[PDB]
Amino acid sequence: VNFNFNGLTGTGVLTESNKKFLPFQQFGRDIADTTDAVRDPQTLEILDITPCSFGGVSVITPGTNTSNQVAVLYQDVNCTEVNVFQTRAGCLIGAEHVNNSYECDIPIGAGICASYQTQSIIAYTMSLGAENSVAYSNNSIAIPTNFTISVTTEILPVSMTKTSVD
Amino acid sequence: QSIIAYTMSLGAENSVAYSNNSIAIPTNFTISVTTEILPVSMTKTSVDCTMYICGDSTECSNLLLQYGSFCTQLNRALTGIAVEQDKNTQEVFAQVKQIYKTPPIKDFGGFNFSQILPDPSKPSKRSPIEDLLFNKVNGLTVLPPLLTDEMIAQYTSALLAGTITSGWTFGAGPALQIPFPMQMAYRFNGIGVTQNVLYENQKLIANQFNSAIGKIQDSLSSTPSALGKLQDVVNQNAQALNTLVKQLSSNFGAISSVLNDILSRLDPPEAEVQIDRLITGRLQSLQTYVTQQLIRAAEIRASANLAATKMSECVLGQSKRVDFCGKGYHLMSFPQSAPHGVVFLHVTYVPAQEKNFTTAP
Amino acid sequence: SRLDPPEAEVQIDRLITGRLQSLQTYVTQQLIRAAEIRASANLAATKMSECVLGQSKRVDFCGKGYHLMSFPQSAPHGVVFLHVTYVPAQEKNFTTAPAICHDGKAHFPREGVFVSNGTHWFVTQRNFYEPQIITTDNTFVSGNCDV
Amino acid sequence: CTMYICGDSTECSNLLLQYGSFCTQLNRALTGIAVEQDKNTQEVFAQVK
Amino acid sequence: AYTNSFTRGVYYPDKVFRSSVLHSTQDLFLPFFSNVTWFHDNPVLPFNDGVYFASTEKSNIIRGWIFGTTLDSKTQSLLIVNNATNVVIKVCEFQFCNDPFLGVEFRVYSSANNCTFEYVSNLREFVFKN
Ligand SMILES: *[C@@H]1O[C@H](CO)[C@@H](O)[C@H](O)[C@H]1NC(C)=O
Ligand SMILES: *[C@@H]1O[C@H](CO)[C@@H](O)[C@H](O)[C@H]1NC(C)=O
Ligand SMILES: *[C@@H]1O[C@H](CO)[C@@H](O)[C@H](O)[C@H]1NC(C)=O
Ligand SMILES: *[C@@H]1O[C@H](CO)[C@@H](O)[C@H](O)[C@H]1NC(C)=O
Ligand SMILES: *[C@@H]1O[C@H](CO)[C@@H](O)[C@H](O)[C@H]1NC(C)=O
Ligand SMILES: *[C@@H]1O[C@H](CO)[C@@H](O)[C@H](O)[C@H]1NC(C)=O
Ligand SMILES: *[C@@H]1O[C@H](CO)[C@@H](O)[C@H](O)[C@H]1NC(C)=O
Ligand SMILES: *[C@@H]1O[C@H](CO)[C@@H](O)[C@H](O)[C@H]1NC(C)=O
Ligand SMILES: *[C@@H]1O[C@H](CO)[C@@H](O)[C@H](O)[C@H]1NC(C)=O
Ligand SMILES: *[C@@H]1O[C@H](CO)[C@@H](O)[C@H](O)[C@H]1NC(C)=O
Ligand SMILES: *[C@@H]1O[C@H](CO)[C@@H](O)[C@H](O)[C@H]1NC(C)=O
Repeated sequence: VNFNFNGLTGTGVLTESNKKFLPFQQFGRDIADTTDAVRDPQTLEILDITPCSFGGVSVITPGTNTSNQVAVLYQDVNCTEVNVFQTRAGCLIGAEHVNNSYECDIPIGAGICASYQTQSIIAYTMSLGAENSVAYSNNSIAIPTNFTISVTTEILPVSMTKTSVD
Repeated sequence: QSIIAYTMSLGAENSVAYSNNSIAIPTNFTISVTTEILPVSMTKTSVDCTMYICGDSTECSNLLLQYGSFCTQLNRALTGIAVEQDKNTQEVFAQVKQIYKTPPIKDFGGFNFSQILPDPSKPSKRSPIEDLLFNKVNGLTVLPPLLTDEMIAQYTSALLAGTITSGWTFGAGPALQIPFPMQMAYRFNGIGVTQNVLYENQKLIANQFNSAIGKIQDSLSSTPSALGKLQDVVNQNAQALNTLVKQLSSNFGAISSVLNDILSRLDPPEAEVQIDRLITGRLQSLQTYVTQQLIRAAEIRASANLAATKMSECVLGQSKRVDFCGKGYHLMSFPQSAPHGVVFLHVTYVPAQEKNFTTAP
Repeated sequence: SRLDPPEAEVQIDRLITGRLQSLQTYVTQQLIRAAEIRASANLAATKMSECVLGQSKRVDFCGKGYHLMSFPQSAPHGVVFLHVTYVPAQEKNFTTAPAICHDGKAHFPREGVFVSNGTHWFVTQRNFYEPQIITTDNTFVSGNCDV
Repeated sequence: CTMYICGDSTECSNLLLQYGSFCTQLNRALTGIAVEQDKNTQEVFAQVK
Repeated sequence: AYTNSFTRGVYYPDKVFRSSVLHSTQDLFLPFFSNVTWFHDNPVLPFNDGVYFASTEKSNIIRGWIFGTTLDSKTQSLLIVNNATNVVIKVCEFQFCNDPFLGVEFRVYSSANNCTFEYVSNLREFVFKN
């Protein structure tokens, strides 16, 4: 709502407060000079002021080269305010969340990753790799008998365009 | 007691008894564990330029369109930083393709390892040392990291498990099991000390190792400044953000710091001028904040590159670079996670009691 | 064209301030990008010196595995390194021990582990299985069997 | 910052207060650099006890 | 006589709730360990930027104040009398006595013209500022 409590104005969501004000204090202010609570001028109820939810809207999708289906993530927005999955990163709409873990494909934040699978976009908690217990003991040893040479490519930038602006 | 002033000493003097015919060799040796703390990442702050400058006001939002891409470029720069923070985290911790685990039977010779290994008692599945490291530390949002503390911890558990059960073999390829005493024997051989020294004193070395690990835990608990580098990084970002909010409440020459008051009190022909002054001030402030962040980010990236190199050379192998992996002759190291960073426990060989024997070239 | 000097001066001053601020931002962005490029160039120069003109012992500095050599290739605005590394492939469980007891003397491998075929002990290099007969010419003696 | 911008002038010194912490942040940044220079010197030379 | 104010004289700058925060504010305050005058009588004293008043009475002897400029009916003045169960705050063009006092009887002023305001509602410390 757009509120005005006596002389305190602004826009926000008001909820019941669990704070205890002194008999003469009319409003609360945080460490950044932002009003975060008011006393109701009529009924002496203390109300907390929460800024109205907002956030970036990002589209998570495999490229249009494969499918034109997309999923949309609303960052830091609860799903009651907007396949609907509420995650730690926000409200994710259009992805089917699954239990099977995989290597992370496209990052959505908070460990949750999405992938295009056989087809739809899914959300899952990412796996960090296959588990491999080592057969540790105090008396046994393993040595490669058929070694392989590996050639890998490492690419580094060295220079950039010498732009000169008068 | 009083405050005194003096010319500082640079350390105690120690003349070396140099001569052409006499040599001193440590009869005994001490394993040293030191703690090196490096930052890896910083808070992924994202500030919406338009929403920050023009707080839900149509007149300001329209006036802001005359500044072209300034807001777009600022949002892009902050996005780039936010992405870089996850790149840095993966580069530092995600260097292992498999998740290794220690055996149910911890027979590591009294080399405890309890303080560095995760336990099943805490719900966080972190080590006692990790427990100490964690417990002792407007139009803008904060994005969560891709790797949560639990996920980062799983990575350190895996790296620690590989270092303990397979030495350096898992870093260079497949994990090859080896008894821990022989792993120590190879690491001793790697610094010019024959493996029989380790085997003859193995019991002494293991009991001795526990006191060193327990001391690491006590040193970190006792000294509040031990983690100053990570708290300093946190403090720098908190100050940067608190600076922006205070700047928003400044006037910058305007008749009033509140945009709604400007619109209410002045007609468009005058409000436009007061708004232009507020827009210029707030845009300059946001430019300064982004510039400060880009610089801080570069320092963090340099630190992350050092931390990634340090883990690769100190954890996944044995270093021959003097003082790279702590003071003394490097034997091994163990990573531990920390808020926004990594802590390395460096295990080094240090000569202790030298003697003068008779010698010749 | 549209405004007389007394007004044009003001509109020009506004354009000059805006364009100067924009140019300042562009230069600041470039200086930062340049610093990152220089850090990258310093890494590339170190990488060539240690990976191309020699053999590196820094783990994962010159690629994954045990570095053997590398070959530089040029690229637009940069350098590409082809890293040639030795990687263990097929390990086996052989029979072993930390030391051998002979006449009460403790025999330690000069190099390698006390590998075997499950029955007769042998000795072999740490990074490649090639079992050798355990002899006095590939071991050394220190201490005794009770330590 | 203040002494540089407002050379001992009351009117300027008061007008400068409308810019908030700009001078504070600049003084802080320069202090941080000054401290870093001593940290760098100790790190390079003070490696022996 | 004079005494040491020590750390007394702090008051809440405004009607704002703050929790576990350090707040920096500039206002008219009594300096710490400042010099405050100890009176035993009741002469006319100056009022500068504001006045800090304190008393340690068990018999409630001091129970009112006069504030103003002329205090002789020429200008409006504020008279406070915390009497019995009713404290009266009244602003009028009081013609005050040259030695005003209350009895145990009220002899504070002889006249009260152009009345503009009336309102009725150990160690005691007060701060008075306009
Ligand atoms: C990209 O496009 C090409 C042709 O347009 C297609 O063959 C290829 O599969 C595409 N890749 C993906 C990931 O869709
Ligand atoms: C969404 O709203 C419900 C109802 O108030 C609340 O309980 C829940 O915690 C909210 N989710 C988030 C992420 O705030
Ligand atoms: C994962 O499995 C648990 C039980 O095994 C179930 O309760 C949960 O809903 C599953 N998650 C998904 C996304 O299906
Ligand atoms: C080693 O690998 C090569 C190439 O794959 C193969 O030709 C050869 O048979 C292998 N030798 C052994 C001993 O496994
Ligand atoms: C070496 O130091 C340890 C720990 O102080 C001690 O227990 C041991 O007796 C010492 N041995 C020698 C050779 O002095
Ligand atoms: C590990 O540390 C615990 C802590 O009390 C101690 O009780 C135990 O004996 C130690 N054992 C090993 C194997 O380190
Ligand atoms: C080493 O030699 C110097 C002189 O040659 C002598 O003063 C010193 O005491 C010697 N140290 C020991 C432990 O003998
Ligand atoms: C290595 O030893 C473990 C147990 O000691 C065994 O399970 C595993 O199969 C062995 N590997 C080979 C190749 O024999
Ligand atoms: C082990 O290797 C040796 C040499 O190749 C061979 O003579 C012996 O038969 C093999 N197995 C046993 C029984 O030790
Ligand atoms: C105290 O005296 C004043 C004198 O004007 C009078 O107005 C007030 O009512 C008295 N108090 C009580 C309790 O009557
Ligand atoms: C009576 O008081 C009012 C205050 O509102 C003042 O303006 C007026 O002049 C006073 N009477 C005389 C005669 O001054």
